[PDB]
Amino acid sequence: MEELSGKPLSYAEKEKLKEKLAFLKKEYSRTLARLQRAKRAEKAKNSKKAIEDGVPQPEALE
Amino acid sequence: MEELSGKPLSYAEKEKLKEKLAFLKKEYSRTLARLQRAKRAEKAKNSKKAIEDGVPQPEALE
Repeated sequence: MEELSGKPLSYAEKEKLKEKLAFLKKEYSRTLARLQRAKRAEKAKNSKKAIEDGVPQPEALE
Repeated sequence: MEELSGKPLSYAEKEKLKEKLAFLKKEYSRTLARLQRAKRAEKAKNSKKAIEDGVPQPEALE
């Protein structure tokens, strides 16, 4: 994948390019949407709970 | 490509997401730009030509 400024893009190069633009576009809209619903709303920010769970030894270097 | 609801994205999930948005964004601008300069201008489509450039045999081996 070398950025070569010269020869025109071929048919197949245009195909992979237009589906590139549409792929990154459709995912951008969806994944940015959910990113905003996470960070802006803060509905499930993980408030300071009772840390007493089934927590094991993180490493235990003797 | 999974879809986990309830709790939001983690710190590292937000990191990979924001760099995702910025990655696809910067490339989109650049690669769409050159796509337009190719197709709209038509400065070089490689016009109608003779096959005499040392054309390879399609299946003339047998």
